[PDB]
Amino acid sequence: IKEMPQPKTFGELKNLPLLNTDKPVQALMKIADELGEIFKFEAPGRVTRYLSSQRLIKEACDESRFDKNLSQALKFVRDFAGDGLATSWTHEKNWKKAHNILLPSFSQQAMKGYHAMMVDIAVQLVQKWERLNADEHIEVPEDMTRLTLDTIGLCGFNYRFNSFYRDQPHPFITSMVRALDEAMNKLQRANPDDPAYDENKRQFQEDIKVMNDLVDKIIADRKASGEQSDDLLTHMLNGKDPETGEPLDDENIRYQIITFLIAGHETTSGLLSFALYFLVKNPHVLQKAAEEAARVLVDPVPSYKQVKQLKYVGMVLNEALRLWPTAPAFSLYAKEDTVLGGEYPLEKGDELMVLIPQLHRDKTIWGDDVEEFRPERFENPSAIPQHAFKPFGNGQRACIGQQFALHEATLVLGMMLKHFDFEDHTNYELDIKETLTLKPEGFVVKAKSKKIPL
Ligand code: HEM
Ligand SMILES: CCCCCCCN1CCC[C@H]1C(=O)N[C@@H](Cc1ccccc1)C(=O)O
Ligand SMILES: C=Cc1ccccc1
Ligand SMILES: [Cl-]
Repeated sequence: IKEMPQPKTFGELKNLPLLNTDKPVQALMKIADELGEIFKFEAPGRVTRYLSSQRLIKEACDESRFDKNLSQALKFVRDFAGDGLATSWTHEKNWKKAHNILLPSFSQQAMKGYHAMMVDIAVQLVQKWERLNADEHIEVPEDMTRLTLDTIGLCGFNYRFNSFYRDQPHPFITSMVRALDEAMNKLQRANPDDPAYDENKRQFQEDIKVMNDLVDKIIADRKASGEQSDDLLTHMLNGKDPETGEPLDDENIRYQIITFLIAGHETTSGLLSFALYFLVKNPHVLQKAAEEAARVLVDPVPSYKQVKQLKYVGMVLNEALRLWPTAPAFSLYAKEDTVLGGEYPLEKGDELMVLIPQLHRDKTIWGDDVEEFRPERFENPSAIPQHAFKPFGNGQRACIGQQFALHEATLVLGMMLKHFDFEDHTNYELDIKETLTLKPEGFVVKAKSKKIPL
């Protein structure tokens, strides 16, 4: 039995002030570099343990011993995502019911049905960049967020946010972004009942109303028309859980759409932004990926089967997820008393945080070149030990969107590499903004068209 390390304390505030920063996940990564594979973190009225090693995370991923916990972050998001899949407890009826109904709509086979709608938004991105004037630049995370939000809107509930027609986002997106900001800001808000925050609370309730009104109206419109589309909303309206025999109620369908819209906006855009960042910083890797894109994408419009053929592009995306997993942590609780790693006794209910960027820097797994961007380290994935690579979470509570995110990102990155050469014209210094997720901030490039028609 070992006593685990703990970072510096602030008297009665314990460790809490360490997270009073715009970059708290990056702060925790530096603490993990100093303290190692596990450290205790205390705040008034709570304790958790941050895990960074594959040795310990492999055990945390044992669903017989640990289940998904709602982090305080997810509990605050639950005020607008409700009992949607990501903010529900495993033991809530609506978790397994929505899981059973939606799993077949998110399978690799299901991606064939979304492919045409994904191509529609991907072509809008390519056309935007084709239409820039000489020496104009691209705002990378901005355009990747326009694309990923519009893709899940069109695939989620056949709704066009038309983000490529705008400087200022659709009002729904303004409200969702401000609600996500309020949720994450509340993690570091001392005295949340101070009248100073009456405006924040009023604004939060207004933003919840904007999101619910749009989504509830589209659900009501669809039910009335009886229209059948190639979309998640159609699948959720037609679906019955084989176990309970029940469909989802309209309120839960709304929470699933809001959940999907948060994911589209926050996750996939970050992955594409980090992937392009790593490609422009590693020109030999960019060349190899561009050669594959040219070899495989032989038609004006990529096909579903061509996207599956972009093997090296898939490896580039996995290597971007390794270094900067855009959903950077998940939380677990001990189902029963148990000993972690032969060393750390835990009581039933004790919480763990998995610090995914640190797991992905475990030199015992990846070797001494762990900070290098080397997609080829994914060439022989059977050689990777269990639970070493966790950008999509764990077990039955893993990302339902994984096939959707990777299909969209592979299609889009493949088209970007087919159609343009890229220049890091500012020699951009990586600056990672933290919202629900991690994204480059201020990342800009210049594209030079290869003048290949669509
Ligand atoms: C349109 C894209 C996406 C959608 C619709 C989506 C949707 C979801 C949903 C519904 C869940 C909850 C699953 C459940 O517990 O039953 C989830 C979990 C998760 N997703 Fe995704 N996701 C997407 C993209 C991504 C991407 C690109 C990443 C990472 C780069 C990501 C990382 C995760 C992680 C880490 C979890 C587990 C969270 C936890 O354990 O607390 N997601 N996603
Ligand atoms: C998709 C990613 C969602 C979760 C990412 C977590 C993102 N947090 C943002 C701050 C650090 C990180 C985290 O470790 N927070 C924990 C612990 C915690 C609870 C209360 C206040 C501060 C921290 C939590 O939210 O419970
Ligand atoms: C709605 C919140 C959420 C959280 C983690 C992954 C995907 C969605
Ligand atoms: Cl102290």
